[PDB]
Amino acid sequence: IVMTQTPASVEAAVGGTVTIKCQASQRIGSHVSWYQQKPGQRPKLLIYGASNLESGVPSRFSGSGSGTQFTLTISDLECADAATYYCQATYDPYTGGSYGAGFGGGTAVVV
Amino acid sequence: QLVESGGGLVKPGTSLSLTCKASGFDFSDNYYICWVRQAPGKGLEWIGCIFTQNVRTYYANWAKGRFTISKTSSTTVTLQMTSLTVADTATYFCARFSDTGPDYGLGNLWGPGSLVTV
Amino acid sequence: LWVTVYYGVPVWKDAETTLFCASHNVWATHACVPTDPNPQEIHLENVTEEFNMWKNNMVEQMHTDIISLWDQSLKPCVKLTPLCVTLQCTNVTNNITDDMRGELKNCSFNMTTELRDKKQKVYSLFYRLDVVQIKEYRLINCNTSAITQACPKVSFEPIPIHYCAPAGFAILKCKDKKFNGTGPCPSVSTVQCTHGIKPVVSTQLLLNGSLAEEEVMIRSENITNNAKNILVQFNTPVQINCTRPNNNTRKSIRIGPGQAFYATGDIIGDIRQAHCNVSKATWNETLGKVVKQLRKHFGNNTIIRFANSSGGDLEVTTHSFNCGGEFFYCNTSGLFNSTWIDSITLPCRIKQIINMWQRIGQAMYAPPIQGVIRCVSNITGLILTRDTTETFRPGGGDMRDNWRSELYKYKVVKIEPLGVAPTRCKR
Amino acid sequence: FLGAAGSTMGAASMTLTVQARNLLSLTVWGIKQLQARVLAVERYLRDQQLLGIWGCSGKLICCTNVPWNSSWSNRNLSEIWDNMTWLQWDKEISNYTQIIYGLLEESQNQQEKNEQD
Amino acid sequence: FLGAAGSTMGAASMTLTVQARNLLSLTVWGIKQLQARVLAVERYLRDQQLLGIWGCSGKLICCTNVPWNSSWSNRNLSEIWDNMTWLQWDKEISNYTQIIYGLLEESQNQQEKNEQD
Amino acid sequence: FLGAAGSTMGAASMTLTVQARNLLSLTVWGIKQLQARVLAVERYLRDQQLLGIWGCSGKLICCTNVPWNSSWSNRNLSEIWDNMTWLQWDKEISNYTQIIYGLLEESQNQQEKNEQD
Ligand SMILES: *[C@@H]1O[C@H](CO)[C@@H](O[C@@H]2O[C@H](CO)[C@@H](O[C@@H]3O[C@H](CO)[C@@H](O)[C@H](O)[C@@H]3O)[C@H](O)[C@H]2NC(C)=O)[C@H](O)[C@H]1NC(C)=O
Ligand SMILES: *[C@@H]1O[C@H](CO)[C@@H](O[C@@H]2O[C@H](CO)[C@@H](O)[C@H](O)[C@H]2NC(C)=O)[C@H](O)[C@H]1NC(C)=O
Ligand SMILES: *[C@@H]1O[C@H](CO)[C@@H](O[C@@H]2O[C@H](CO)[C@@H](O)[C@H](O)[C@H]2NC(C)=O)[C@H](O)[C@H]1NC(C)=O
Ligand SMILES: *[C@@H]1O[C@H](CO)[C@@H](O[C@@H]2O[C@H](CO)[C@@H](O)[C@H](O)[C@H]2NC(C)=O)[C@H](O)[C@H]1NC(C)=O
Ligand SMILES: *[C@@H]1O[C@H](CO)[C@@H](O[C@@H]2O[C@H](CO)[C@@H](O)[C@H](O)[C@H]2NC(C)=O)[C@H](O)[C@H]1NC(C)=O
Ligand SMILES: *[C@@H]1O[C@H](CO)[C@@H](O[C@@H]2O[C@H](CO)[C@@H](O)[C@H](O)[C@H]2NC(C)=O)[C@H](O)[C@H]1NC(C)=O
Ligand SMILES: *[C@@H]1O[C@H](CO)[C@@H](O[C@@H]2O[C@H](CO)[C@@H](O)[C@H](O)[C@H]2NC(C)=O)[C@H](O)[C@H]1NC(C)=O
Ligand SMILES: *[C@@H]1O[C@H](CO)[C@@H](O)[C@H](O)[C@H]1NC(C)=O
Ligand SMILES: *[C@@H]1O[C@H](CO)[C@@H](O)[C@H](O)[C@H]1NC(C)=O
Ligand SMILES: *[C@@H]1O[C@H](CO)[C@@H](O)[C@H](O)[C@H]1NC(C)=O
Ligand SMILES: *[C@@H]1O[C@H](CO)[C@@H](O)[C@H](O)[C@H]1NC(C)=O
Ligand SMILES: *[C@@H]1O[C@H](CO)[C@@H](O)[C@H](O)[C@H]1NC(C)=O
Ligand SMILES: *[C@@H]1O[C@H](CO)[C@@H](O)[C@H](O)[C@H]1NC(C)=O
Ligand SMILES: *[C@@H]1O[C@H](CO)[C@@H](O)[C@H](O)[C@H]1NC(C)=O
Ligand SMILES: *[C@@H]1O[C@H](CO)[C@@H](O)[C@H](O)[C@H]1NC(C)=O
Ligand SMILES: *[C@@H]1O[C@H](CO)[C@@H](O)[C@H](O)[C@H]1NC(C)=O
Repeated sequence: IVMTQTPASVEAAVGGTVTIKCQASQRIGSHVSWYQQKPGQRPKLLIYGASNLESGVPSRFSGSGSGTQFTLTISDLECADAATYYCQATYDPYTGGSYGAGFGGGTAVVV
Repeated sequence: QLVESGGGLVKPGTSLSLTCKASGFDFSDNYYICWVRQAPGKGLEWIGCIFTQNVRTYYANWAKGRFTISKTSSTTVTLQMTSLTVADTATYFCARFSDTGPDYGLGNLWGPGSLVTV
Repeated sequence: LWVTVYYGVPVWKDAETTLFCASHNVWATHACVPTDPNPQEIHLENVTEEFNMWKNNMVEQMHTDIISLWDQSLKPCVKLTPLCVTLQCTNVTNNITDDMRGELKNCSFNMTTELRDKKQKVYSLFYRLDVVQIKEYRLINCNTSAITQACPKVSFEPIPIHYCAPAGFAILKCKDKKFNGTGPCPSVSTVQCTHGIKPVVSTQLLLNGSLAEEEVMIRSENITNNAKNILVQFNTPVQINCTRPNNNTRKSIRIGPGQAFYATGDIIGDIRQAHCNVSKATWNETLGKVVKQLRKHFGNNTIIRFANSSGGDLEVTTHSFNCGGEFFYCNTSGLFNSTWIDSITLPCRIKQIINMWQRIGQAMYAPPIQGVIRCVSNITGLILTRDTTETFRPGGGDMRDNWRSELYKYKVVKIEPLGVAPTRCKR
Repeated sequence: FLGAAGSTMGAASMTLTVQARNLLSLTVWGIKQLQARVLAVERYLRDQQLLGIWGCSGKLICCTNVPWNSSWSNRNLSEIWDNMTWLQWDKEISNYTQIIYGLLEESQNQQEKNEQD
Repeated sequence: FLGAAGSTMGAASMTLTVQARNLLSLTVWGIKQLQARVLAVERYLRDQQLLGIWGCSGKLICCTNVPWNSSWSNRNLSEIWDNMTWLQWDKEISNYTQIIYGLLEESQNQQEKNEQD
Repeated sequence: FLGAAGSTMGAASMTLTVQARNLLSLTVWGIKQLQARVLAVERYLRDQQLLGIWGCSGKLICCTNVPWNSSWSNRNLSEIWDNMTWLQWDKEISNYTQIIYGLLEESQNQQEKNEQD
């Protein structure tokens, strides 16, 4: 019941950089995770909270954010690292629970 | 490790119970198991979550009265649709969200998912 | 720009006020404001507020009021001063098990009758924990405090009450899972009245409280400072079944005009020891969860050892359990006996002379209850203290540390509706 | 019934009818109720007395004759009414409350009365 | 000091200064007096708060911005002001009290203030 | 905080914001405080009710529709406002208080309301 995402589609050259951005309708601290979904596959977790990568995630992925403004930067884009990226609110400010509670996205990142 | 089943082609107007199991894990730990939907060509949508030590559930507002979630065996969970329509054709996934600091946001275990066609 | 005055602005500041009670029983009082059958809860979007359960004055009010009620309710009752007489007393041996040898004694004495010029010879069976050997015995506390019996019609059931702020004030609730004892939380709502809190009185194991919703919560001041208590809130109940198996009878003995003493009577059937049964597998899973959470503050490979108790008096070393109006002091050992790297039967004792909130200068006598008592309760949390390996054991202390576990979610604030801001207007 | 729920002063100024009403709305739990009722009345009347003396009685929004002194703030109205929570604002200028209130009283007694009679 | 003594609303509306004043006017019979004084004050203030929020403070007769909804009555003003006792009238429309009061509050907060500032 | 310190009515009429504020400002010394707080509130409200019914609410100085009856005094305004202490004045016309107050109520109920509706 919290997130929206706005870039829709982005194209970049191999070795370039793209960024995407999400917003929350309610303040959620740093409670935003990020996912990478390749076509035909279940999604992979990249980011736990606004500033923390999962082990095994390349260092070229990074991000930040707080309150209602959250971003993801993907540098050194690899050839054919195409994916749909998503944001998830991991905190429900209404019930107080701290679990995935609202999801959305769509980025069409193509390289 | 999470494996979905109970999918397939069903007729409009019926009900449906999807299930998944954790191969290698007991769910009696600090976990949330959440159901996520993805219609072809669409992004990921939240349906609802179950906390497994203390069974308590949370639902997406759009899912209320349409979906229920429950736990059965110590290693399995279920998602029950109360009715289905053609608009509900989608890939369904269960995923585990583990405990990090103040946030059960470690949504790193996703099953392959299963398809439901109506 | 000009000063513009606004009234009814949504502004609040920390405050301390007395609270109203909303809801014959000793605490229920039956003089509380009827509650709202459809109470409101108002969510505050984008509000982060700071709470501190260790400095929460709602705890102090609960403590002060419950003590005052204890006396207001039990004060107008029969005094037992005439029982502070030398007793002649021997062991009950007629039909007992081994576990009960020396537990009960058959005492007899010379006491005042309806007429002051006449005496009667009466007897009562006393629990060992209520007498002092001088075959001559004294009752406990005849050398320390006056003993008043509780009125037999007064219930000790922990009937819940709600606290309500006066108009002009509000109570903020922290609706935040995984919130510890202190600090800011991003999920706050406004209520006028608290949830109902049962005035349960116990030591070591907290009974019939609220449960945590996501994980076992460990709340303490400091943590690293081992002088503080750790309040552990379970996210699942553990069911505990307590009993007093002997079928008792009681006698009413006049002690003078208008008053009578409730003496114990004879026992029907054989005499057995009181005990509590804690489901074993449930208890083992519950502690495993407590341990996994404790390690977050002590190390992932740190050994967590649970010991039975420190030395001390019954109020410290045994579980304190009040059910049916009977007072139990349970062994609570074997529940805390592990390192972490059927049912558990807890033998339990019964005592009738009670010294509780007012530790000295006052005593109360719990009259006997006829028949057999069976009581089932929910263990909702633990009071632990801490000593390569960390050692934990059941603790205790004043009731304030038990009652604060139900009030950690609340703060009292005052509303300050009048204030100003610059605007492009003028008079 | 409270606001300041992400509500900036502009929006917050419109919810005043709610917060303005919840200001008034010998056993241990007997005497305490009597004392609590008296307290609720006392607070209500103190605020009403201030509105009365400043000429703001009967109003939720009251423009006055006291100019804003820039020493009281470091922001434009275009910044505070749109970006600040009423609650944040009240904290930021809290140390000037007594100045403004004294000025508001003079702005009535003299300007609207001694000079009008 | 009470009216409604055969006094229809027209005539009754003129006696309001009397009924409006008789609203304010540790032994067994000690503590009870203290409790009774507090009650009398409480009722007085609740009515004054409503007049304040509706913009009727200081008045006995207050015309407002809320139109009369015909769903609230089955009579013309020419019938009720001349033939009905104030008391009868109050009983006949008693089930709409809460509707009218909510409308009266909005009719001030928005119409006379948010839209005037 | 009191005036009448050689202050004639003219000067005294300008200090009203001070004297108007100091009107509101189970142990032996416990129950007495509760009783005293109730008394302070009661007096405050009685004066406010009179200002309300006379149409003087919210004002320190209130001109009304009641003409001065010469039977109430033996002095010109040029004599009393400049030579008499407020306190002296109040004593000199104290026996007419109830006359003036009744006239003030009629001067509102009828003249400003029944005749304006
Ligand atoms: C924790 O909560 C439970 C459930 O409310 C409490 O158990 C209840 O205890 C009361 C007092 O002993 C029982 O009332 C008695 O019932 C008998 C009839 O069986 C009647 O003759 C007595 O006069 C009295 O009314 C009540 O039945 C029992 N409830 C249940 C479901 O068994 C328990 O006491 C609480 N724990 C603590 C420590 O307070
Ligand atoms: C909590 O703060 C957020 C912004 O940080 C507010 O969200 C915006 O509200 C405006 C309306 O005032 C909308 O036009 C924007 O589109 C919203 N932003 C997003 C990302 O949706 C939110 O309204 C605040 N909460 C409350 C109750 O006012
Ligand atoms: C022990 O805990 C259980 C589980 O929370 C309590 O049973 C629930 O009580 C609520 C009402 O308060 C019902 O809405 C639930 O449906 C009940 N759940 C189950 C599984 O029965 C039980 O009342 C608690 N016992 C005590 C003494 O507090
Ligand atoms: C405590 O008492 C409860 C009953 O009040 C026991 O649970 C029952 O066990 C029987 C089998 O012996 C079942 O048929 C019932 O359905 C159970 N009832 C409930 C409500 O679960 C419980 O086992 C006892 N606990 C201990 C530790 O002895
Ligand atoms: C904690 O457990 C230890 C180990 O059982 C207790 O020490 C002795 O235990 C035996 C029974 O195994 C008793 O017969 C001895 O009398 C106990 N020693 C002493 C000095 O009492 C220890 O007492 C237990 N502590 C508490 C508070 O129960
Ligand atoms: C009680 O009701 C009667 C009518 O049923 C009222 O009597 C009439 O009053 C009007 C003035 O309003 C006079 O013009 C009529 O001549 C009266 N009728 C008769 C037969 O004399 C009476 O006034 C009511 N009582 C009160 C106090 O208003
Ligand atoms: C006390 O009374 C004396 C007069 O009897 C007042 O003194 C005069 O005050 C006026 C101003 O109102 C001055 O112009 C005169 O010059 C003063 N007379 C003298 C001899 O100095 C005095 O002001 C009164 N006290 C107060 C506080 O008003
Ligand atoms: C206690 O002593 C009396 C005699 O005074 C006797 O009748 C009674 O049976 C004894 N009770 C027990 C439990 O021994
Ligand atoms: C009573 O108990 C004491 C302590 O165990 C024991 O020494 C004594 O012999 C017992 N008396 C009888 C009659 O059994
Ligand atoms: C009662 O008093 C008499 C006095 O002769 C004494 O012998 C007897 O032991 C006393 N009995 C009891 C039970 O105290
Ligand atoms: C009462 O007697 C016991 C005997 O063990 C003693 O310890 C206690 O201090 C005495 N009470 C008082 C107030 O002296
Ligand atoms: C509670 O959480 C805060 C951070 O939100 C932390 O600083 C504090 O130390 C925690 N309390 C305890 C007892 O660890
Ligand atoms: C505890 O368990 C024993 C069997 O080990 C049983 O005989 C006893 O009645 C049980 N007690 C309670 C209170 O359930
Ligand atoms: C608890 O029971 C044990 C026997 O297992 C005993 O040694 C210990 O002294 C008892 N503790 C208390 C506090 O009664
Ligand atoms: C603790 O465990 C040991 C076995 O390791 C057992 O012999 C002992 O009786 C247990 N203690 C309690 C109080 O049950
Ligand atoms: C309790 O946990 C211990 C490990 O700490 C394990 O060895 C034991 O088998 C468990 N018992 C039960 C009933 O689960």
